[PDB]
Amino acid sequence: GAMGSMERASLIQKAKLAEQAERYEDMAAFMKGAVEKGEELSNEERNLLSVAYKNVVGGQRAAWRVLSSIEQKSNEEGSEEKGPEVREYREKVETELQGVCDTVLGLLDSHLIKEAGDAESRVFYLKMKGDYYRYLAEVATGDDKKRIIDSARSAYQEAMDISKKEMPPTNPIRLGLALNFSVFHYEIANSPEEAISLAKTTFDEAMADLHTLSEDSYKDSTLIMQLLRDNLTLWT
Amino acid sequence: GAMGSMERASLIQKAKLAEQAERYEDMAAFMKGAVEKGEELSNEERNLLSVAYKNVVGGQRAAWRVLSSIEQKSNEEGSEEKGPEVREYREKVETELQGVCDTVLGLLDSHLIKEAGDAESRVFYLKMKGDYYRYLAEVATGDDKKRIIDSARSAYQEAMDISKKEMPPTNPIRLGLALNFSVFHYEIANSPEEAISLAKTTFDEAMADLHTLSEDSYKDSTLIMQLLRDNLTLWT
Amino acid sequence: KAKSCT
Amino acid sequence: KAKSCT
Ligand SMILES: [Cl-]
Ligand SMILES: [Cl-]
Ligand SMILES: [Mg+2]
Ligand SMILES: [Mg+2]
Ligand SMILES: [Mg+2]
Ligand SMILES: [Mg+2]
Ligand SMILES: [Mg+2]
Ligand SMILES: [Mg+2]
Ligand SMILES: [Mg+2]
Ligand SMILES: [Mg+2]
Repeated sequence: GAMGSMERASLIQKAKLAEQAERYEDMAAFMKGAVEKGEELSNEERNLLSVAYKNVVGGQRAAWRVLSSIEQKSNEEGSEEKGPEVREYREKVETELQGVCDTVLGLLDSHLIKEAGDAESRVFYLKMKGDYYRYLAEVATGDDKKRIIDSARSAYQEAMDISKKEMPPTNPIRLGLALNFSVFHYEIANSPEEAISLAKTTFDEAMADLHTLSEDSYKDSTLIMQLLRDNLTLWT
Repeated sequence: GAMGSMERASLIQKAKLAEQAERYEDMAAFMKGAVEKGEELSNEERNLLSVAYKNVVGGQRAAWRVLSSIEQKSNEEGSEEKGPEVREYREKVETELQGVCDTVLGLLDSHLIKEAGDAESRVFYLKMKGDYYRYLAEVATGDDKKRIIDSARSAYQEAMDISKKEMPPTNPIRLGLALNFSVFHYEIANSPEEAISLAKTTFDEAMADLHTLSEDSYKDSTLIMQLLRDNLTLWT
Repeated sequence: KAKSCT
Repeated sequence: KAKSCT
């Protein structure tokens, strides 16, 4: 690995500089190098890893959607034949996106998840695993699609089981996991009623626990609750 | 070159798809491949080449400025020593930026400029040459800085001489060249009075020629004139 | 597109 | 930063 010669602390430092410069590909490469040092990640380091890859894959997903829409219009009746270029370029972007997802999943499997014993780290990584299988599922069209969807579901479900046992209903990791699992149900699993039920239950249980929080924790939790509310407004 | 096996027309098509997907690195690679086919570029193709590289180098320049500011603050009195990481990462971004500028300048030298005989193509390419030397000058600190600045000046001056002889004062290429040469004077050459004089003269001569234009040409020219006015407001 | 966690 | 050509 090209980061093998750089100190762990220097990789972390540079990941933070890359974030400030909005150089998210660099950020992700620095954080991959830090993970590959083999030590567990702190809370702040886990969130650097997540931010970096979320931004990289977010740009790829947005580009893939643009190209997929153009390709679908090319296959309408009355559309002029333009050759293989749209499909080829959509496939190029798709393959890169799949490569980034495989990279993240590989870091989680070797060996972030197996070393994560505290609920806050284990739930975080299992949520990531569900997310990156979900991004694979967004572009999947073949004979492994059902298994990719089930891999996302299984990771989210394990994270949910731990989070419900070990975290309060207002914990931001628990809330963000429930938010993303509800999106999985709505957008991937063709289960809009499950998505709505999960979002509503998550919101209501967090509401009832806000009274226990400091002002700063209240701000953290209500920000994610608003995303659940935004989705419920979209979906109902 | 990795684009050597792709048809020229397919590279152009994919550059336009990459623009729609905001994949400007891909856009630039497709357009480099198209240039390397060895045929002259049409007006539309020249503007695809320019847009692609402007966006790539624009992101690098913005990141370089963020990192340079952090580095300069690290060298204040009272600033804690944090090691070589800020300088190293600023140098990494700087080297990539210089690489993109060298790539563009190489395309112009081999062989876009020497084959460009019409004023609209020749001025466009000489303006590009001035621009990419200007971006090199923004990061230059060593013994070649004066020569980099003179290379930008010389390219802009040749473009100006052709544009004044061969184009009307409202031509958008002529206007954009004058705009960028004025920025060169202000930001690179420590010549704010020359920058102001060039912007004012360019604006006033375009004003007096607007009466000759169609509604669509008037819109094209006045858009660039507004940038000249914006700078004059900033500078005076 | 539904909002996922920011 | 002055505006250069967009
Ligand atoms: Cl392609
Ligand atoms: Cl570096
Ligand atoms: Mg060490
Ligand atoms: Mg075609
Ligand atoms: Mg452990
Ligand atoms: Mg607990
Ligand atoms: Mg051919
Ligand atoms: Mg250090
Ligand atoms: Mg010619
Ligand atoms: Mg003429």
